[PDB]
Amino acid sequence: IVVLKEGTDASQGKGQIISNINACVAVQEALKPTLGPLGSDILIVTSNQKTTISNDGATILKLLDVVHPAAKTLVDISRAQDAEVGDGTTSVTILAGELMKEAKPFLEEGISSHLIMKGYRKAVSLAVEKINELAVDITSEKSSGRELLERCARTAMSSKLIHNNADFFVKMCVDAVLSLDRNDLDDKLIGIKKIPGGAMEESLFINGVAFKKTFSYAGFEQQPKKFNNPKILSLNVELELKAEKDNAEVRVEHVEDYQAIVDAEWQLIFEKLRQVEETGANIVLSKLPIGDLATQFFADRNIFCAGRVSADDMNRVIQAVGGSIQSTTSDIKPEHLGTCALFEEMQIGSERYNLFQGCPQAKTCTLLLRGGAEQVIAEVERSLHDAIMIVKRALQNKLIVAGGGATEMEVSKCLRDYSKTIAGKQQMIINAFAKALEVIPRQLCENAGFDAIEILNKLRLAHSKGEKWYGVVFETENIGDNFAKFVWEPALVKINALNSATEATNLILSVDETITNKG
Amino acid sequence: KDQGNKKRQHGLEAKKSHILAARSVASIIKTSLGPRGLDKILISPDGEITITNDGATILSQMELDNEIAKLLVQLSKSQDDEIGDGTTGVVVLASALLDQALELIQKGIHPIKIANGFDEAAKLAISKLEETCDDISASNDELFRDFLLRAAKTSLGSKIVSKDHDRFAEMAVEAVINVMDKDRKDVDFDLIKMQGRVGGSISDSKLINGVILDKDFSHPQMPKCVLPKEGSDGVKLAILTCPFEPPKPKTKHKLDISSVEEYQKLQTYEQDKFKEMIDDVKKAGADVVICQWGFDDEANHLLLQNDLPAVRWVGGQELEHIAISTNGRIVPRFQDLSKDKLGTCSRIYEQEFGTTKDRMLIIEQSKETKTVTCFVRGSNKMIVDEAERALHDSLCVVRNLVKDSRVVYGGGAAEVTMSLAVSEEADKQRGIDQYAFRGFAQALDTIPMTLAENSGLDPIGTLSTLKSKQLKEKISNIGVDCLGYGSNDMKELFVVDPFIGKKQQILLATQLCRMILKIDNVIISGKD
Repeated sequence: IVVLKEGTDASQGKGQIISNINACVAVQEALKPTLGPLGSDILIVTSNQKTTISNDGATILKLLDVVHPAAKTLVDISRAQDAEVGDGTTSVTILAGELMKEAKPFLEEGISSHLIMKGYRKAVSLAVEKINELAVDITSEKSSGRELLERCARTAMSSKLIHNNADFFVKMCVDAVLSLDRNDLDDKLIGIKKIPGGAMEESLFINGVAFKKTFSYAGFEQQPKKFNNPKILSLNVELELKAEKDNAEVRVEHVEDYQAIVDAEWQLIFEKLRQVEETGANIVLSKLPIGDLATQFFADRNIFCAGRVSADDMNRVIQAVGGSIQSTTSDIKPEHLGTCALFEEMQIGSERYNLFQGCPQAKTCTLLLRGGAEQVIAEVERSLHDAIMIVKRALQNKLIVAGGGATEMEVSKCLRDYSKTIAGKQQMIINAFAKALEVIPRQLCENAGFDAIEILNKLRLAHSKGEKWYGVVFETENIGDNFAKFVWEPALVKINALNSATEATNLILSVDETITNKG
Repeated sequence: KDQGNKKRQHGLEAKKSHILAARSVASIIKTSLGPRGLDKILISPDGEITITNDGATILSQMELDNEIAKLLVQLSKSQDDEIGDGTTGVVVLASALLDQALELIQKGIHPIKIANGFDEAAKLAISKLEETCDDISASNDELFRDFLLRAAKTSLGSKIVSKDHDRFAEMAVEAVINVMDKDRKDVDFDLIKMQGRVGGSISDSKLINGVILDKDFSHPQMPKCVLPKEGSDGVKLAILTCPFEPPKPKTKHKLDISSVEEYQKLQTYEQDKFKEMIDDVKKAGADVVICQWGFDDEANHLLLQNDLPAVRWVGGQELEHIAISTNGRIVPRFQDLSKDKLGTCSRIYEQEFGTTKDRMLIIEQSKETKTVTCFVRGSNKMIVDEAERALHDSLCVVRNLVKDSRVVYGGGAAEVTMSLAVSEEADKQRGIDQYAFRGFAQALDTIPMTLAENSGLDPIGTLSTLKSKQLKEKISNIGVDCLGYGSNDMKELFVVDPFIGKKQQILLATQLCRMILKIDNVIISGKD
């Protein structure tokens, strides 16, 4: 009659560890096509009904929301990969899951997982030491300031639809990173706006901030769109004649009183409307719509206004001209105003776009992209995001290691020799760790269409011949040196990946039982 | 969270399910691709039944949960803004590339090699069409409008327009010329207002430069025409959001009248309000008073003595359309009236249509405007919407013909010439591209075979017949017999498509085919 769990499912034993292994393979198998710049993209449909397609492991695992506890640990460690580094969230989960696959036959042989986890901790400790030996300090050495940024951005943009126009896109990509303080570089500070229509090579770089120009209200052919030093005013409240929401009940029996209450509704609005002119600002920006009466009164005094501007764009305006948002039109102070070097409304893409240009106080920028289709430009923007992260980390981190299979093979190469000196179960565990490091160069060839059998075996040949820098060429299929091909990643990525993947692996291998309470 | 209601398709069984799912959606509109294509019955969620062959309507009316098919809807959505006539053609062409891609997957070829194969296939086919294209406006202006007028007659032959098509084809030519400039050469469809109403026939549909508000002028005694007013500048009208009358409260009325004295006092307020409003019209020099709300009958009586015709109950969006044609402004109140804010037109009159009791109005210009209004009529609702969208389809063709003078004859001709050129160059490439280019040429052959299946002809026999005529003799444009003629030549038959339209059709089709193959995993959750 009595029950221990009161109907709360709890399972233990070696079968629970196997169930944790199958969960790590399921998460790995989903991220395998998303590994590498040429890797395939995953189709994810969230319960929010927003269909997204991306290859970035961070965004992928955040939108899946896997309830499985052992599989959720691989998601939590991927968010740590997005925190400590921010790049490589796809490879850290695949490598951690591969450690679960290589530890599966050891569980059937009767080898305890604690000796397996202890073997990885000694393997990573030797692996990080080899990465420090593979860390090459380079700043001005055999490279200039311009060639270091350009030649590294061309490789990230290679094998893409932008390959032919890459010469123009590297110039805007390098100038985008140099437009910000090299001490603190944030990808969020670089704005990117997609412009439908037009040629890809005609894209422009804006030093200031731009937005969509969502103003739908009539009164056009006025309010000149080109200003030299406009005074930008950030507004909150609603200046439209006929208001959005509220109202009032007024009972009057006279005809002159009918026109009076209509003029009263006008005078109450015109009061705060005239206070905008008393500030003497040429640009009026508000997150709420600016009605026909307001845009007409601004047209007579030659004041430009745009309503219903996104909040994300208004925050960049504050970071551009150094202004501030004031709630009312009365108390507006002079320091809340701001000014740019040039203001123009561009018709590029058969659509009107307001832009601020030449802001000396701007901590952010905006880069416009053009193309024949909105989906193609989105691929250009994401291929640019991969190029920005390489250019950004090049200045922030001067210690680099050869990527694209180069470093992955050298770490796996030496640990096979280090395992010869160690005897016992730890020898087969280190050999399994070095074998688990072979999944990274493998999936890079499988996702790009290259043959995994020939290229990997040929890579194991020349790399064993005394040259440590041989990677996998992503352009023309062959083995080659990525140090010459300029495939570069900082040493902190390879160190934090081996530390985070083994950590998440050690947390899952240490779980004998999963207790889930229902309620 | 919520492990249930989550399905995952990956690897082996995913690639086969994606192609067959896109094939089922494409097989819907295959038979609807052509001038002879078959209609479909579409039922709105409100219960209305409509019958049309338009691909933009069928794909939008169809509600589907397939994410791969949603990419097909986004494919036709982006091209509809660019072109609009390639809706059903791009999906069948993209699915034909998917059907050939599925065959290459079964042969052991990776999807990345297939995507890179179709990429080099498009770049080679574009260069072949760029050499064989011809120009129209490069010859003569009268000859341009000759080919321009006959090009609209071709696109209107698949619709009920075909009877009166000679009239609607001239409408597509005249409507574009007015919204375009010789130096700018920019054709914008927003500058052309498409408007239609039920009743009459398609023979009564005219083309007028101006706007029509469909109003009887609020009173029969007011004249049916408006004079220039003794040497004034055109005819000045007012665009206002307030009616001509004593204004009324929008909450409650409940006016209490104690005796006859209070009723006679409101007579003076109502009479003096009339004089204050009419004086604002005479000082501003305005002829016709156009307002958003109706007018008082006693107010219209004084307008008869002052020779001031008035128009009441005009929509807000209709008020903005007058300010575009007449270069006017929307004026909130009577005291804001000024000569610069009044719309300046040539004249205003009420035009009677046959015995119909509608009796709309027409505001004219007599000089080139920034907007035009296409007037469309029909014996039935669906007839009006068909003739309106068929004329809009011709406007999209004229827009591409002016933007790009390079033209090709596209029906059944282009897919064969593209296939014959790629098939010959497939042997010289010698690699994975050889299977990709051979399947690319076979996927292009789907379009002319589909047209032959919709016209009642052998898709295999007609396709090869078009090939042998373009090989043994010379490379030219010889298309499918769908419309009919003594021969299959598309030149003398005057069936033409824009070269920039054919290039964007084969581009976006190859682009999405690479995006569908770009997806190696599909994870779809439920609705929480």
